[PDB]
Formats: sequence, C-alpha cells, structure tokens
Amino acid sequence: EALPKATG
Amino acid sequence: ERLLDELTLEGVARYMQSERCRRVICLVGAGISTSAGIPDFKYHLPYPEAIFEISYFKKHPEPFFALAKELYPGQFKPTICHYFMRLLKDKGLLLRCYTQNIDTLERIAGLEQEDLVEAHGTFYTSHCVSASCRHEYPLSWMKEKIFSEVTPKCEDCQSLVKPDIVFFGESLPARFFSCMQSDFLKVDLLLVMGTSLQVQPFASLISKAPLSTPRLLINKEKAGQSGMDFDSKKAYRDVAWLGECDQGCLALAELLGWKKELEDLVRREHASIDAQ
Ligand SMILES: *CCn1cc(CCCCCCCCCCCC)nn1
Ligand SMILES: [Zn+2]
Repeated sequence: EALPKATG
Repeated sequence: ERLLDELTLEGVARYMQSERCRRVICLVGAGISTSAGIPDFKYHLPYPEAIFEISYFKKHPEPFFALAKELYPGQFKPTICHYFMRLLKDKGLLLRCYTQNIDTLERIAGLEQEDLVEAHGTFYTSHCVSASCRHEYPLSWMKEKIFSEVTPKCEDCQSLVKPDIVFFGESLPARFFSCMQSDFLKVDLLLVMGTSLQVQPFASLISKAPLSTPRLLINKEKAGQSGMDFDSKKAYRDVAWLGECDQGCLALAELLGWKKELEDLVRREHASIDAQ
C-alpha cells in the first residue's frame, strides 16, 4: 500500500 | 574471517588504509550536528511525539512551526564530522552517506546529490500538502512565514505548506530503497556516527551489510546492540568509540594521516561560509 514509514 | 586486527579505532584506521577497504558507507544522525547548534531529540500536545507526526501536524500545525521559529539556527556551519565525510568523498572512498538529519549540512560540506541518501528529507524545500497541487516553496518563503508567525499557506489551494521533512508516519523516499538494494552488497566499512539507531527503517540498515564488513560506531553511547556485538567473546568486527563525534573523527583522521588535511578543510570552508 505504501513504502515503509518513519517510526520511532 | 576478521578483517580487523584489533577492535579499536586504530584497527579501523589500519583497515581503511588497506586495499580491501574501497567502499565506505556512512550512517549519520543528530549527534554529528549538535556541535553546530542543531538540537538532538502550552499547545496541549496529546503526546510530545505528536509534534513530528503527520496526522497531528495536518490537524494542528502551529506547535511545529512555533518550535521551528524557536530552534531555527542563526548560522549553518558543518562540523568536523561532515568534513571528514567530505574527505572520504575527495579520496574516492565514500560510496554513500545515509543521513537521518534534515539540516542539509552534508550538502553545505560539499557532498553532492549522488553521494547522499537524505532518508528523512530536507528543510530546504517545502511543498503544498495537496497532492493535486504540490506547489513548491523555497526556504526563504518558509522562513519568512515562520518568523512572522504566519502559518504557511498555498497560494493556489489555500492548503497547508509543509517542509520536505519525512514526519513520523510518512514513507521514506524511494531513493532510500533504491540505493539500499545495491549499496550494501558491496560495502567494505560501515561508519555509524551520531545516531543511537532508534528510528526505523533507518536502523535496520546496519544489518544489511555482509557479515565480514567491519562496523565502527562513533557516538555518545553504545547502540544498535541486539546486531552490534562489541563486548562479547564472539566479537570480531564491531568497534565502539564513545564520546563527541568531532573528537572521534579528529582521532580517526590523525590515525589515518589526515589530521592536517581535515584541519585545512575545516578552516577554509568555515572561512568561506563566514565570507558569504
Ligand atoms: C521517521 C522519520 N523521522 C524524522 C525524524 C526527525 C524528527 C525531528 C524533526 C526536527 C525538525 C526541526 C525543525 C527546525 C529545523 C531547522 C533547520 N526522525 N525520524
Ligand atoms: Zn496547493
């Protein structure tokens, strides 16, 4: 669905 | 197959002077810009992390821009570490610099676009949040709106204008995943500087390298351990130098024989920045 996202 | 003789900074230097060390990848974080004035990490934030989350920002952008006006540095001077990476570029050793930072200090230090993976974007350009408009605005327009304390709005949509930073909850640029697929099959050395490897998917980058590839951490604290193996009996390739990044890069440059080069580079480039 989307590219990997910025996560803490 | 341990390519390092000793698990020390000097061992990393000796390995870098050998013919096996041709392609070096740098993974850098906020720690390499703290000595430049860039900081590391009322409005009723539901949680303090929402200041950098895209959903909250789209709902309530005022806290972020207030913080931006508060923490906007008066000057942008790259540090000794940035110029160490610049020396790596000038000597044909730098395959890529993956940065978590948004201060563009790698560009100002002289790293070109092909050298860089700005994994979390940049503050330099900004865009309208409407995907059917995407009107682009420069850092001058953004800085004027930030210091006049007027929320940036698009001249075509009247929508919110956001700096091209990857907020928490946004996807990383496609260039990240394009470079990663090729860069880590060939990497001879990982230089991890100024990051505690706390933000994904950036941190996972340290596990993409081959198992024989040495990895040196220059950071105020050990990080990336399960994975980083510094202090076990099976340790064979991971070195940790704890302290300020500028000090670690000074020491590594001197051990490599580049002390005077790095000194001259820093002096001349800082003079050129103060001149303009
Ligand atoms: C998941 C992607 N991501 C982004 C970040 C960094 C979050 C902090 C952003 C700081 C903004 C500073 C505004 C002022 C800048 C002046 C040049 N981590 N992970
Ligand atoms: Zn627009």
